[PDB]
Amino acid sequence: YDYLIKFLALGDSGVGKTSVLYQYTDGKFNSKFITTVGIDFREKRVVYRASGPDGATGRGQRIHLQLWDTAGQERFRSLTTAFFRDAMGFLLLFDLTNEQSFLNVRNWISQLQMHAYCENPDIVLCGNKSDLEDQRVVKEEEAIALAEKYGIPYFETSAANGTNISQAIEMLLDLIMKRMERCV
Amino acid sequence: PEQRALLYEDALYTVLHRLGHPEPNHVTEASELLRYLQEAFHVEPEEHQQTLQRVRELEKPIFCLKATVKQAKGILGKDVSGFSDPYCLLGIEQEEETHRTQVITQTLNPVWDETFILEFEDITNASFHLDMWDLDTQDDFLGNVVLRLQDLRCREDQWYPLEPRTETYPDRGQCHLQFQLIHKRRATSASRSQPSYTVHLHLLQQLVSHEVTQHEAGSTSWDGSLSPQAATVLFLHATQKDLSDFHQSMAQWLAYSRLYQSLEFPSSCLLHPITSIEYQWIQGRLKAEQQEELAASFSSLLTYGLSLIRRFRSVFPLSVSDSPARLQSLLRVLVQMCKMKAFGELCPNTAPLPQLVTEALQTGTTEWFHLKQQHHQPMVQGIPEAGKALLGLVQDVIGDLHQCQRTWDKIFHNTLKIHLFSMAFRELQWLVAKRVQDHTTVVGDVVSPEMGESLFQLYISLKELCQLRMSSSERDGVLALDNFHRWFQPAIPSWLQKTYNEALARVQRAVQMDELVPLGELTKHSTSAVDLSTCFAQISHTARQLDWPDPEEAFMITVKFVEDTCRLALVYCSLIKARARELSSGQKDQGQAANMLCVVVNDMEQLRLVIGKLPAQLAWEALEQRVGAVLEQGQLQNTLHAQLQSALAGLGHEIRTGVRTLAEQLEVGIAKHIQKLVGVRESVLPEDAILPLMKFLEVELCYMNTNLVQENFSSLLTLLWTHTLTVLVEAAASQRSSSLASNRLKIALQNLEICFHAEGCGLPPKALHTATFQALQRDLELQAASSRELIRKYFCSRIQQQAETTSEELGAVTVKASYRASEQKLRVELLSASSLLPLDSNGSSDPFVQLTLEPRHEFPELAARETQKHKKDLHPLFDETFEFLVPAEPCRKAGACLLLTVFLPLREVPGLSGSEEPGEVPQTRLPLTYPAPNGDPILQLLEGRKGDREAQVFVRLRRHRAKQASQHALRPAP
Ligand SMILES: Nc1nc2c(ncn2[C@@H]2O[C@H](COP(=O)(O)OP(=O)(O)NP(=O)(O)O)[C@@H](O)[C@H]2O)c(=O)[nH]1
Repeated sequence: YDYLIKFLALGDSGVGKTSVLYQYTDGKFNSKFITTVGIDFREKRVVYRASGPDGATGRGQRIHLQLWDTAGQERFRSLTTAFFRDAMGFLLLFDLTNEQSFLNVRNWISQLQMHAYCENPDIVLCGNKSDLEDQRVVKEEEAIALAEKYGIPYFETSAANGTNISQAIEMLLDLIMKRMERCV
Repeated sequence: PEQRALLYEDALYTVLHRLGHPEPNHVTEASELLRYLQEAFHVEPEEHQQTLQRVRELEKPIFCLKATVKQAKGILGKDVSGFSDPYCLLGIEQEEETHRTQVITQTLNPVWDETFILEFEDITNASFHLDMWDLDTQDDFLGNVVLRLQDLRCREDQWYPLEPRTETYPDRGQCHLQFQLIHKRRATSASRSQPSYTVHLHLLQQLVSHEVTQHEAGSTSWDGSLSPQAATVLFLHATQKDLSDFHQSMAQWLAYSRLYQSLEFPSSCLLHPITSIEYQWIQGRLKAEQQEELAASFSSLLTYGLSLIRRFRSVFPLSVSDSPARLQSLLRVLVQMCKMKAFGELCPNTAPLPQLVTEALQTGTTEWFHLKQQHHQPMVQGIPEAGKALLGLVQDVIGDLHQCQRTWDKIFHNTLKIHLFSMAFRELQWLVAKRVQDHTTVVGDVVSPEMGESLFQLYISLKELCQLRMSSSERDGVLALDNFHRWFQPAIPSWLQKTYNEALARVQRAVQMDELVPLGELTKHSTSAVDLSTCFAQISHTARQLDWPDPEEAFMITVKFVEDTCRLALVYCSLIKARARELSSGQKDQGQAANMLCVVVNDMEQLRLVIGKLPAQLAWEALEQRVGAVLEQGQLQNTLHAQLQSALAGLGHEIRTGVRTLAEQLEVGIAKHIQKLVGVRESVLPEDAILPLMKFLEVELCYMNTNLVQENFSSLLTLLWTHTLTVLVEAAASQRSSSLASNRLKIALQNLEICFHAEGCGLPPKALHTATFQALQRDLELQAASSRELIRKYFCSRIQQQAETTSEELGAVTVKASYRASEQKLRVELLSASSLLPLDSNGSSDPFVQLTLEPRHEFPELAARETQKHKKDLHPLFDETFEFLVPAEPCRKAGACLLLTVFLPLREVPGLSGSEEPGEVPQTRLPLTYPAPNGDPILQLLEGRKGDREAQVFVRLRRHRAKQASQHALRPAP
């Protein structure tokens, strides 16, 4: 490869970061998943250099992505802060189905800025399960308000159909590229 | 006080009245005892003379004899038979001085055991007088006992014989007696103002105190029972007041016990009196006074000893080299004290010895922990000071439990069956848990790196403390230090950082302090590689030292350490690449840069070995047996094995690029040597053109094997072999039409195969082949090297195809062939040709046979035989016999055939294929494979050689016959 990036898909429990990394690594999706015990470790050999040289498809630079599916249970939150030490980019995933995941986003960022690798953490906030419209209790306006207050980019991806997860992760990888071209 | 004077005076009044010659255990000399008593009392001789003057003026006590007379036996029978009851007449001559004991009938002797005093004045001038008179129920006389009193002392029980008064009866019998001598009511104020027993106790206390202070300057190893003259001066004022040994024994015990509570003497000297209360307590009785004093002294010695074994870390520490012995002696006088009837008199203490000993041990352990905590600097507020205080405290408790496990455990268990270590460890894990738990509570969830290191040292010390549990019979149910690892959970992300910040420290300095030179000439790496081994072993040692018993978190830390080791691998790779760049900016030598790249890739290979050892170092096999329960399938291989494999692949990059750089250089050399080898003239032998390429490959790869590990050298060999096979394949086509350089390339492939095989700098490519190798060697062996060899190969392939041909449409000629090994003549009988085709386009067959031996250059001097011509015959009859003069040496060679121009085997002919000479000639029928316009690739390589004419004649006639046979070829129906 040419770069090695350590994403951490980190969030609460029931949010489903495992399904997001499953639908980014391949197309397979599971109806029901058990809670993640310990942390997982996904791998992806993309060639993007931030994202494809034609805009979304082509040969850029070989990016080996580690995609750590950290636990959302509180029993594996304290020790998991050791993995934040060199964690370029963080995938804050919440669910539009429940609002507690929405209010915990600010607490999650507050925990992340004290454990960031570089001078400022990289965040893309993804409001997953955006296709299931029957239980959506989170409005777009509040989400974009929290995005603009904290300066973080936002997406409305979903894992049940696989839409927009790839674009969200691609532009987050792009953000990490802007930060490396900012750091030097 | 003043009693020290007055008691002193009493001593004189009891010691200058000492009368009688010396005993085996008592001495009679005033001057020595007086000077010893003055030395012990610290009294100057003028006061001694004043006291002697003051004791002369006191009136002398009237002396008397404690006449204890017992029964008499052994008297001869001259009286009436039976009823022998004599009476004794006690008297002393120099009521008033005589007495007659009443007689008892039906006895051999009266037994009454009473004693009456007999007042006398002088000892050396008076004789003992005692006579028997046996009244008869005549009053016959018996013997008497007469002895001088100078040999009469105290404690003189003996059997004395009665002296015969008349010679008519020789024996008078032997009577048991007990001789004492006591004083009357004496005149000293010292023994009469106070009771005699308490002044005896005080006087004996004075002698024991001055004995223990005069035997040594201090008192710790006084071994005797008493001084001899002190024992004598004790023995008087012990029997001269009508006193038995009973009050003397209790007085000895009281004085010794109160002295022990006053100043220390070794308590084995307490063992001699205590058993006396064991020996003499039941037969005697005490009044209401001094019995309570005996009980009070029992209780006071018990309390003093229990305050001693409560504080056994101070009064018996393991530094005076007899602490267990002195402690065991103290318990050995604590037992054999509760082991008599005399401990039934203790009202202050009824509860028994092991329970109260454990109570004192418990209180002493608690107080010792408290004083140790106050010792370990608690007066300064602050968290790191309390942390180092707790570290020192737990180290001291480890030391105390260690010395309680070896030494003090057995001496408490063998005597009174008390397990010191179990209770001590229970208490000192509770009192330490309640300190470390509160310390870690006020730590909070934020942990400083120095604070994390402090908690790490506390963690390993407490883990040692819990390790001591399993050597004490499984303390369970009182668990207060189990799960102590919970409180250190906030400190885990610091340690796994700090350990990493330790490890990343070492690998930062290791490349910094190393110039990457080969570590000697026996191994191939640098000090960075052995530093890797030590650093990764330190990481695994930290992981083992932690040993987290919780499963999922232990898996989580193991993944953390695996990513730390892989990240350190990538980091170290970047540092050695940067260090090689930094050195290459320093020097500009090609050889220095080459060997620098070499030592870098051996370091990478060593790191590959370390990473391969990581599943054994971090013990994933013992991990997956406990974290495979609640996890998912494939997760263990993904989180742990997959990043390790990616680290190995990232080592493969710049292992297979550092090797690839040298491989590119050497492949450029090999390719340019091959291209300059084909550029040499073709008029030179194929043995001197191989020399430069061969010596270059040999010397470069054979210097480079000593500079590289065998595994990386094996990879370099495989890459070089693949590249030189590719080069030789692409160079096998750029050759001239004569193709006589094909033998040069065959020699090249043979030597390149044999130079990759020579041991020491070549590794055998005999098990690992690739299709390019066999394809190239076969294609170029068929390319090499002369026209005749190609004709022979064509004839071999054509007869192999003819043997594979079974179709009868092309023509079947029936012949007989016999080779003779004794007549040299080949005999051929041609009979008939069957199932033929017309040799003319009109439809007329023309079977006429030229029986040639082919190839023509293989048979240069022979006249071929021919048969009669035939016209329009589908089954012509030849049936002719012909002889051929040819030796077996050209016939047995490959490619030799008998061709019938209208083949058949000539090396496999009957008579030469391993069989006998044919007496009867066999059949041999082969179908004719006509020349084809679609020729084999051999013909265009004959046609490259135009200098020779025979091969050109062969290929032109072959093309002519192929085009002529195509006109007579019958196309099959679809
Ligand atoms: N309909 C729908 N369901 C989704 C979507 N994303 C996730 N889910 C479902 O939500 C659950 C998510 O599971 P999971 O990834 O384990 O959630 P998590 O427990 O918060 N993450 P972790 O396993 O790391 O603890 C699964 O039932 C998944 O099917 C989505 O976009 N649409």
